Amino acid sequence: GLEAVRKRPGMYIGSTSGEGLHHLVWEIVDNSIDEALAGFAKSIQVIIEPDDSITVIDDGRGIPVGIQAKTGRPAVETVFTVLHGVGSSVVNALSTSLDVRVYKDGKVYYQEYRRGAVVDDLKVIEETDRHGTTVHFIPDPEIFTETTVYDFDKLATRVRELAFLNRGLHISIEDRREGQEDKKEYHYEGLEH
Ligand SMILES: CCc1[nH]c2nc(Oc3cncnc3)nc(N3C[C@@H]4[C@@H](N)[C@@H]4C3)c2c1Cl
Repeated sequence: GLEAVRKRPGMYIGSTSGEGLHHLVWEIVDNSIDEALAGFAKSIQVIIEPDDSITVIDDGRGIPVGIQAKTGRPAVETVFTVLHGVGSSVVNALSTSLDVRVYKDGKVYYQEYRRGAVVDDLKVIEETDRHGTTVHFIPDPEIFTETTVYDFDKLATRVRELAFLNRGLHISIEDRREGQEDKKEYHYEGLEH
């Protein structure tokens, strides 16, 4: 299973250098983009947290949380724990920690993983009026031995390209790191222009 990803990350993310570090972001963001393509997500936020961890927030439908017949597990758990827009489990495997919050049907469903391994069963932690998925992950320095430090400009450049290629999408990139806080928001207009 996912243990293979931790032992041979080069086969799954191409490189364990800074390039691989940044690749993790796109492996999550691509799923939010897919949900925008499906017609449900309108806005995506990418956040570099103060500790070089990453948060991706969308306002789509939220990852399905119902038990699947084949696995006996919630769909969202399988997304992050089973090797397969199929890279979520790879990001999980290569992170010290990943937490997912699914905002759906007035409830917040929460699960966390540590180096790919489930901490506890999916749980409702809050009520909510919004919908969407929030994924937060801390890249594992055991994997990313060269660097775990994010390049804001590199991320922003691709975020801008993604906004353009997905005309109509609102997508932002934010840096919350000490002494360099910044935010750039992108939105290319559709027929309303
Ligand atoms: C914040 C990141 C995000 N947003 C996401 N938003 C959705 O939205 C839906 C909701 N309902 C059905 N399909 C996708 N799905 C997701 N997944 C379902 C399955 C894709 N192949 C994996 C990840 C995700 C993911 Cl991962």
